[PDB]
Amino acid sequence: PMSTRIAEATSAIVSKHPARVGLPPTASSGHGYQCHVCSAVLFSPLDLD
Amino acid sequence: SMILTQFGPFIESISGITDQSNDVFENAAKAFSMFTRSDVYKALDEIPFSEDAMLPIPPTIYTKPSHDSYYYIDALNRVRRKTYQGPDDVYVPNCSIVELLEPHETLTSYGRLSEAIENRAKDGDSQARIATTYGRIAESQARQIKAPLEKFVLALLVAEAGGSLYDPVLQKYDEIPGLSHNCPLWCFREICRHISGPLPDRAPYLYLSAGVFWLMSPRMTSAIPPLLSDLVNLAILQQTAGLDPSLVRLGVQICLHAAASSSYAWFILKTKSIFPQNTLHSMYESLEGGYCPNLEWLEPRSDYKFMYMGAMPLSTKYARSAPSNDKKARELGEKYGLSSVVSELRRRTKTYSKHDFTSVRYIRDAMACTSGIFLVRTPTETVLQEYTQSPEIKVPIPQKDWTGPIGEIRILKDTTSSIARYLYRTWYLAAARMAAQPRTWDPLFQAIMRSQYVTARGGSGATLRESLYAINVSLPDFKGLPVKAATKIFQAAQLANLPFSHTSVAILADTSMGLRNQVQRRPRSIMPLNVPQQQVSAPHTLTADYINYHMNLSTTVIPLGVYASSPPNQSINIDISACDASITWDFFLSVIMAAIHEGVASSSIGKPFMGVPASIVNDESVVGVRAARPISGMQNMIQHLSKLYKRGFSYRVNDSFSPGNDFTHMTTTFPSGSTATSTEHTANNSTMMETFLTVWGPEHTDDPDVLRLMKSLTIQRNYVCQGDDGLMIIDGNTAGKVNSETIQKMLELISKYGEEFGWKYDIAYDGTAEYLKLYFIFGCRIPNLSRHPIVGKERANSSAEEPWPAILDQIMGIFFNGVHDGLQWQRWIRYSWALCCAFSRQRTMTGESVGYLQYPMWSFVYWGLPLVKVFGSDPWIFSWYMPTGDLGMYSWISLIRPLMTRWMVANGYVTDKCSPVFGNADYRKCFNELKLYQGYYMAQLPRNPKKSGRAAPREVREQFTQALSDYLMQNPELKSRVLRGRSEWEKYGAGIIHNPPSLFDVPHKWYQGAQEAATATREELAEMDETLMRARKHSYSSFSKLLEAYLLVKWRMCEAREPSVDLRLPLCAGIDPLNSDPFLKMVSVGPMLQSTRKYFAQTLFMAKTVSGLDVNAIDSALLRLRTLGADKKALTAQLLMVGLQESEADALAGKIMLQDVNTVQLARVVNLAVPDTWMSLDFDTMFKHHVKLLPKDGRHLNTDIPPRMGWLRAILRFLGAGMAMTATGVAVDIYLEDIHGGGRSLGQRFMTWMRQE
Repeated sequence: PMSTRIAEATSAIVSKHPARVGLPPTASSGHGYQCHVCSAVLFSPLDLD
Repeated sequence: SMILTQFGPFIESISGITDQSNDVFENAAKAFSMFTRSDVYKALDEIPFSEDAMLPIPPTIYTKPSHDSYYYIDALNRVRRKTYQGPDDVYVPNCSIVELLEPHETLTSYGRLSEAIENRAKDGDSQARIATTYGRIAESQARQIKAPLEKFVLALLVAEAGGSLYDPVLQKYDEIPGLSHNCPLWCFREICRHISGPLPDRAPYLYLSAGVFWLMSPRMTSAIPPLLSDLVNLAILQQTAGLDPSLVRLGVQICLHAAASSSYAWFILKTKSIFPQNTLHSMYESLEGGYCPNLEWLEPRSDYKFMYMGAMPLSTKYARSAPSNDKKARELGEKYGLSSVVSELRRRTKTYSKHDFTSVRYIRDAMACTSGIFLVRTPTETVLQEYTQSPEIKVPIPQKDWTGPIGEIRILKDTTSSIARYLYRTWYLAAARMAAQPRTWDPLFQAIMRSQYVTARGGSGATLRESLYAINVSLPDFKGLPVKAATKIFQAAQLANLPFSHTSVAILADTSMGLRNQVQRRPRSIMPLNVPQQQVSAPHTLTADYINYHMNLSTTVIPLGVYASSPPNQSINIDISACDASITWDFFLSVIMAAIHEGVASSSIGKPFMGVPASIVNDESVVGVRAARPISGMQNMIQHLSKLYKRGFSYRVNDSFSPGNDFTHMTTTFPSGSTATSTEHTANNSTMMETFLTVWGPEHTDDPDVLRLMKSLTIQRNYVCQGDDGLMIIDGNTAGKVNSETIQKMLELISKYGEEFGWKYDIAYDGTAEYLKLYFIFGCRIPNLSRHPIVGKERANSSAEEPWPAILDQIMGIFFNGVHDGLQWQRWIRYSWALCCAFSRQRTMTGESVGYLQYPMWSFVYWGLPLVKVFGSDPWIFSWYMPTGDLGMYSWISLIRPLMTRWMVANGYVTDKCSPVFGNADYRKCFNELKLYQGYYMAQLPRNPKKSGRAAPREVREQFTQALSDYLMQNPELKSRVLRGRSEWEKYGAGIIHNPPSLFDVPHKWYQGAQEAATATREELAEMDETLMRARKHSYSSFSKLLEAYLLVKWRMCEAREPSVDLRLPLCAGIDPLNSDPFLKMVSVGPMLQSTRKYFAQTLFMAKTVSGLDVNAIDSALLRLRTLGADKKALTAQLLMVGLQESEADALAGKIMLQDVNTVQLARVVNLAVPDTWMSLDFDTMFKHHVKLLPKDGRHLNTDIPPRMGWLRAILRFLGAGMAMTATGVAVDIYLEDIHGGGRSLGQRFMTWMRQE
């Protein structure tokens, strides 16, 4: 149905997962997993890209 | 699979799979043309279907009686239809077409009528006349189609069989169903299979410019082409807009029951309010939430300037307090045997209670699933139906309340209990302070208004010249000139030397009938008037324009309806049925002429108007005595208009469809085509609503509720009207929605106001809003898709049609119509590719050679076709918001230029000259191999070129031009000003522009515009054909000078802009995350929130900005002279071509230099224009705030501009805006990467371009 189609459309475009619970951010658990040239950690969805 | 065999590569050339080369596009065009109708329907029979498309079809459509009992003959020898179900029952029936035909010579089973019927009809055989009327009206009903319908179906096939489509925003394939689910395709091919039967041909008719031919099976009905057109309409609009299959089954059920009826078009006219009434007019019974806009119509109540306050959550007190919709809708469903479809709609409309994208989408689907035919009937039936009506003036003015007459016009006593005193007072005061301003007394304004009624399909020039023959004057015939007999310019030219009292008789001639057709409405009939009565009808439209701009100042778009439908506010849609049959002399035009006679009478004593002298009449107005007082030129024109509107109008009637039925008769309807039409109608609506709200309200009610309402509801705050439609703005109070019962008491009182003195207010209180047929619910626009049908074209005349080089342009118009509404873009653009390539090749019949006329794709890409996947890029790479020209061309080429260069060094075309734009790669070999240049330059070739070309005699044209200039003059002071300016120009301004726009090229331009309706056939068409051929064979060097000047500019994008509106609000229907690209542009950029008539009128540099010669050329030439040196006296000479008075023209030419103009001004310098797609969006925001120079890297010394000639800043904003927006995704801000030459050298190149014209 159209209603579930619009629901999955909105959840595809906006409702991506990481809501960023407030940690002391650690080196071995970062959002930038490996910055593919420099090979480090960057913690942030706009930082790694 | 058959189209898969011929379109192995091409179907995924345009579905974002393989790269789009040119050669496969032309292979596709070869396979498109080399093709036939049996191949159409065997391709249709090839596909199966999946048990939701199928429905039973009754055989009662086909076996039909004869048309012998349907028509009869008038006592005055006119063929007229016999009615069966009401006086609306006058149309084409679907019956008995088989036996009125003679089979074609070189064809087998198709053909046209036998001619001996028309021999007997020209002899006067009655049944032969009935037969030829029926045959030619069926010919006309089948004439209404643009192209062969089969090619539209084949474009559907070649687009659709590519399958699912990936979305780069949603990273998914679509979930629309494919071919095997549509009731229109399966039912369409079922109809064609059964009608053709076992006969060897299959297509039930063929479209042809010479005329449609019919198939001879005995079961053939005449109204099968509009049924097939509705089938192919719904067939497109499913798979190009994402309709659900169920409502399409509903709509085709309506269409099949329509073709099964007595007559098709009558049932279509009476059925047209099922989809709105059961879905739109009953929606949101009990909601629970949602998000509505928050607007504010600001404090200047004529600004049309909106500050959008943001989103606002809904609540359950915003339920539908509009009254019930059970009774009349279920009676309509019962009346035509369609209770099932109404029961289904009233079922499913109840099931929605959330104002989101789904509900407004469903309303969009309901709006789309109605029919889209054009109602065609006999012209005599129109002019004997609607022009035979008189208004119902139940309370007329008593005869004791008028004075003794003054000339022909009695004057109202002011102690009159009738309502028309207030109308008298308004037009009186308006005429007084209209004649008080000296802006009416500019003789240049006189020349403007004399040139103003050179428009609007001027006709009856024949009847003008024989009435002028009857009143005994010598007459220049101007022998040997091509178009001129059918021109209004000849009407003006014959009376360029004539006294007014020698022409005052000649305003009594009759009036030609020009016909149009409408979507789901009766065929409107425009009419012109001849030039002396259009000339004498001036002060009427003077005071009408005064009311509409100063006094009530209501209007002459979109967020008007967004403000009106916003939930605490409430709207009332008010129309009139048949406005023009109401303005008669009985109640209106007597009072109108009296008040316009007396309002000027204080200021007018001895003033003469152009053309007309003074006079004198007597009066009984001082009833104890009688005297005679002199009459001024305003009052003279009103005295001449008085007998014309008092008398009634004579209308000639001549059709091409019934054999020789010519007649004139009296009709008391104000004409639809005049200068004084729409403005007067608006003024009358505004004044009647004012009289309502002033006196007639509290004079006729009881409770304090509705009067306490209407005290605070004046016309300066709450009413807008344009001709037919009017609109309430009911302000939501602090308690929210106004109580409904007061409003229903009020609207039945408005209906009383209509019935008691000759009106009929079609009042529609529904909780929603329409305005200029634009629907708005809770601040959300509904794109109606009925009123832009793809297939139909209005051809009310059987005159033969223009050949191939413009049907492609109407395909472009179909594309832009699909753009401006919320259509699924993955499946709209690819179908547009299908149509676009389907109308490429032509197969001429020129002498000695079989020529093939081929456009490349690149002409269309110049005209704004968004490329899918080019040079190995990503699919669906940029949007269709490209400006259709060099700007958008530049935008998408410079988005992908380094990827282009990598594709260039692939299949290596290398030459060591390091170009600044492509480096080591060349361009001249490949772009000619790809014929990028060929299509790119073919796009600027003029289409459908008709020319005079015959070398007419020069002396008779020269005296024609002199007579035209005599018509242009009334004061030789105009001539003095413009000849003085010509002297100044030949001193200074001449030379460096190569083309001055003037006012004496304007007779030459009027002749050139008059010579564009000769519809000559052979020679210039052959010249255009060889022009295309020699354009095709010619190999090219580089791009345009504009484009080469642009290609030095680079840019840089980063930081997508902050959001403009909340995405959780449904802004418009058909746009959402599912329709990702245009919705995301709407959210990122923001809607326009302006009327844009006001905003783009702020752009035009001249104040009144009208001359009759495209004032954009005036302002652009002025700014070109401004930037190209040119001391002030040359600027004054360019303005003295217009010749305002030379003192303020000298002042304006002094002003233009030092003032920094708007950004949009300098577009016209470089011949840039805002394309049509952008005015839904707010553009000025991202021009003056986001595209910018001095990038975030800093300053660069190549990103510099010299202090003189800072006109470049506007064009840098334009080009940066185009590059920022043509790509898909958020309209990211854009920063200036360097321009490779410096601003000095770059603007010097623009100087060298503007050295020529």
